[PDB]
Amino acid sequence: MLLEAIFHEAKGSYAYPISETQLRVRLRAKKGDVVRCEVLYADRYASPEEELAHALAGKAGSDERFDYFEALLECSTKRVKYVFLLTGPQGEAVYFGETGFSAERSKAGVFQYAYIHRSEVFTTPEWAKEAVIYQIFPERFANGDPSNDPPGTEQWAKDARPRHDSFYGGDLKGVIDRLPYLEELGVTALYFTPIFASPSHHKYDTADYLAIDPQFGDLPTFRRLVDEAHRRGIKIILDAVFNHAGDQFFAFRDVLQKGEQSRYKDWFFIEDFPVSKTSRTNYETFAVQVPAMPKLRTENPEVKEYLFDVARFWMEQGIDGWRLDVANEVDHAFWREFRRLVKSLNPDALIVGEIWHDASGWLMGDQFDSVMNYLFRESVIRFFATGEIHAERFDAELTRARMLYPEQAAQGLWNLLDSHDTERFLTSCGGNEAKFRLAVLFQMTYLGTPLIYYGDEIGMAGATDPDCLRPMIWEEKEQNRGLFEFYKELIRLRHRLASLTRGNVRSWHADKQANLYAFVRTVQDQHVGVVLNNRGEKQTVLLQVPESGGKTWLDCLTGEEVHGKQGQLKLTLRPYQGMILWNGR
Amino acid sequence: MLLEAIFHEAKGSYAYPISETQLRVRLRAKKGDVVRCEVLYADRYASPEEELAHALAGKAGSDERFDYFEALLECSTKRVKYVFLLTGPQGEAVYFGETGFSAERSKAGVFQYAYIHRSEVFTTPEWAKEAVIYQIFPERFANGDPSNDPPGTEQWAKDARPRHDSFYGGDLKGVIDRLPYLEELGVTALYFTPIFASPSHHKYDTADYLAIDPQFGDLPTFRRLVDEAHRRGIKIILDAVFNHAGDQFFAFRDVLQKGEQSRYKDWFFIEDFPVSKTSRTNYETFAVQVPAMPKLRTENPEVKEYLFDVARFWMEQGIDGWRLDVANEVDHAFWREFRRLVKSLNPDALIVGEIWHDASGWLMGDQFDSVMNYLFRESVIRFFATGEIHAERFDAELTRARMLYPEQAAQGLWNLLDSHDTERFLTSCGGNEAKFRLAVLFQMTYLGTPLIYYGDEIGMAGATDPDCLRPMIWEEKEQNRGLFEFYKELIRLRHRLASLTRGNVRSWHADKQANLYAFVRTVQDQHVGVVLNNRGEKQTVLLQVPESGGKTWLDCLTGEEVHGKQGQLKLTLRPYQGMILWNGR
Ligand SMILES: [Ca+2]
Ligand SMILES: [Ca+2]
Repeated sequence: MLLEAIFHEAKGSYAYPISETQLRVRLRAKKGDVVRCEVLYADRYASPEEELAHALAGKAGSDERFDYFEALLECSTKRVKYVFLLTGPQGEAVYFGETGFSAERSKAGVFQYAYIHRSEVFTTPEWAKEAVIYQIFPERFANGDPSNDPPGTEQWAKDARPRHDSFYGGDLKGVIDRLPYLEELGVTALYFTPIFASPSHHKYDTADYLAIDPQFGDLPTFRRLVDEAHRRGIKIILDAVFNHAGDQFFAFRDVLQKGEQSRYKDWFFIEDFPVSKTSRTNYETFAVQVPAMPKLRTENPEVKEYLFDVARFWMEQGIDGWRLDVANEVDHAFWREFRRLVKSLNPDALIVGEIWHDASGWLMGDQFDSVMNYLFRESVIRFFATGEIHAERFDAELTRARMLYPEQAAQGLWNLLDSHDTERFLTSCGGNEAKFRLAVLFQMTYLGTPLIYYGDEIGMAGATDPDCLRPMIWEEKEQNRGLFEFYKELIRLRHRLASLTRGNVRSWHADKQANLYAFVRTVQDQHVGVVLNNRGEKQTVLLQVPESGGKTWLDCLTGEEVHGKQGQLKLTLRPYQGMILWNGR
Repeated sequence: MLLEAIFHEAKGSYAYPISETQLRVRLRAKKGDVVRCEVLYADRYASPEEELAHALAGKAGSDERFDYFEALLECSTKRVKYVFLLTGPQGEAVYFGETGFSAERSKAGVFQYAYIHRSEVFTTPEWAKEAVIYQIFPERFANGDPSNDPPGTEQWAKDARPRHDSFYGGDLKGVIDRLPYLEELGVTALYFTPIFASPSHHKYDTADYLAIDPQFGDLPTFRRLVDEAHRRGIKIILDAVFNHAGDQFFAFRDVLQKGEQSRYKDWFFIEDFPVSKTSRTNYETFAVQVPAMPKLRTENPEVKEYLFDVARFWMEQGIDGWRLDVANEVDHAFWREFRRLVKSLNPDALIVGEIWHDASGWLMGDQFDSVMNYLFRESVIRFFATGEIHAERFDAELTRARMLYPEQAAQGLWNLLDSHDTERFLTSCGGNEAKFRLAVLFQMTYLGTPLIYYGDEIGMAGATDPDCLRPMIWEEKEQNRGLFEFYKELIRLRHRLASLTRGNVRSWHADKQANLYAFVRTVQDQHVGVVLNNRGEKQTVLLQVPESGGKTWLDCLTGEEVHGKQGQLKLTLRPYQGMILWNGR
């Protein structure tokens, strides 16, 4: 075995508590090097001669190059020291501890998790653990009030092909009028892109953090929406841009006018004075040279307090959470204090960040609850849409991503297929609904929070921005009601099957040849096996099913009953068919 | 190469800034598996066409199983994305990025360090970067005030052999009287074990955090000590026990008296009332079943605030830092807020924790400045004292430890040889002064902060506690003045050679056969090579010395001038001799 490829650390994603007296521990090793992983542990102050407790670390998964083992240590003292005992293919017994590797336990030393503080157990909102989020781009969802429509508002038709500066009149009143549609779909939360006052079409350059943009509505209307949504079992999540403000931001306008004498000059990153000019910027902004988006100095206590007051104000309106853009460019102290503030005002308020790279630094439990799962989207696009990867690669990509963060974060990552900045997933599938449906079936049964992009549920298509921002199809005749019913059915199932929302994930089958992938979601005694035949061909597969997990299953989508024979389960799937097998527990 | 053994993460000790625009990056690989490591990077928003910057990652060291490469990325935008270009012995190359490994750069993906905030740049006190700390166990240092002696105090003699319940009358007045001695020695800070009021002899069970224990002195005397030490260029560091209090602590006595009616019941961890029992106790304590040491609930805002007021009180008396006991059992938020408070009152105040295992979670820059370097002591014990490890092993242990944390932490770790809880180093060396001196020579020239245990400088000896707690030897005729002058000279040298306090460290030579180890400290153009002949026999060795680093050196200990011939340096060292060669730069 390659000892240099074995990894563990007593913190982060490899050692973390799931409760005050339970510590989850993970170990990584070159694929195939470790056949058995056991943990020997005890209280940190325990006598040397004392018998050590034992915990077997089952193989939680495997990616392209590594195997992952996971164990749970029961630590009534809330203090624990531990060493790993690894057995290789040849029965070699290797101990692994903080000191290193050795054939002798005492020489391997022990990893230590000094203390488990209840305040350090990663905790996320309970409602968020079984949610189905719906992303609404206000300008294009529903025009409920034509009196606030901006000049140039185009016709709201299905054949409408939006331009970069098009206007259709979508607003908050429109969302309220369409709540019965959303309730029928079964969504439990609405995620809105920026709706705060801004002079641009995208509103990522905030002019007033304390006002709804006039073209969308006013405060009285927002309140109505919050209340009407809540009485429908639908929460509201607002997108906040705290990394930078717009050039119309009161503080920035003051600096543009007074400059050196501006009381807010230190709220931004200004190189020289005058603070700006036409086509030229001497201050730090979002990305590169974006004058309309001056970066906010969140490290400045005054800036931090101002934004915290902004958060306070909107939460007072009854919102249920925040989605943060460019979160990775705001400091960690700001995020740690933001969480403290938000959770104190409402422990059920969700905090989601947008970070396009490993976000472990923000997912330890003291900052965000979760982030956008862009890895999930990439894997699903390549497997279901473009066919760039096969079932085994798909399996490896999902597993690797799953092991990135502590389970509390992974369980609530927002699993999106597309967004306001990408082409529609149906379009990624080249219009193939069969492929589209299999990806949705997977989305609704996989680990994480499903996120639906407005219109996808009724068959809307489109290229990336701005063609992905086409007017929502409200004409039932123009809607793909068959797909709508498909979404509805999957959502109902996810809510009834505890394992789909709170279960763990384990790969069941992965065949690169047949391109068939299966996994099992498990919660307590309940097992739900999802079988995906991602191939334009009717195929048969023989899955392993030990009697311990059951001998009979029910396909929740067809009502077909299947039985196992001698630890094997024979299944026949039609082109791109997906099965959701419930073990009756 | 073995890709599974290659590691890097864009955080912690593998990716961290040293300035607002400079990111240090480190990568490990199986030793000898990678010959060249290059970093290709650019601003995270750079166009896919712009050329990438190049950074060559030199080999910063290697331990038992790994090679460590280190590079510095110049990031003027404070945002960076980067990929590694690795080359093996036989010229094969591969890109390593967040996505993974690939022969194609694009497929390897890219690691990203989202943003570098100035407030997140690990910063430690400038004075502590070149300090020499002296550990004083007050009860046994100097009895300057006989009038405050505890009942039953024993005579102060060299042949005295301390018992667990002994008393010699050491106090703060004594320390003041002996400041001339400490100034002569050249120490720049004094570290005191607990001195707060407590009924026990060890004082780890605090009765009053706001008062000096009557047997040691009082506030006026402590203020005098602080002022007299400062005018002699000596700082004062106090030991704080915030994890638990003593049973005499006012809050705990209130609980013992009022029980469930006590307003401080939640300041502790109790299971039921009343609180007590024989050999038994119904409340969480330090270690196991230690009645006099009830754990404090630092997570409780009242407890945290009370402890913060304690810190404010002593810093108001002028102290220069804190040494924290059982710091790993106090929560992280407490330490982050503690650092904020402490640094706001005195930016130069030092925070040192005592953690007997990987302390990376506390050494990111938002909590502690440093910790006790027990690894340094273990390595020095086994190499210089017991002879259990040879020169190559010694080298590996030092290197592995060095790569554990960011450089700002490593540069300030407290490198001790012994303490009030261990046998004296002289005794570990079986009374051999030659071995002892070579260890001190190493201590005084290695990376980290030298920590002297009281009396070691004058040749005191003894078994572990309480034999390591003998009364300080003051009678000059009974002190080892030769050793004293040796310490003094090494200390002067450390202050005159910038590379010994602010330089990096690189292994120069390691001969397991001759048991000879050499390393070089470097700062700017200055090079200081230390050669240790850790064997009881005169030996000759040929060290490699490229003309670039110089061809002439001076042994700062003897004044001997050495010359290199054709990139080689021939040296003949006497038994247990150590040389400190300065390149004259
Ligand atoms: Ca409208
Ligand atoms: Ca005394």
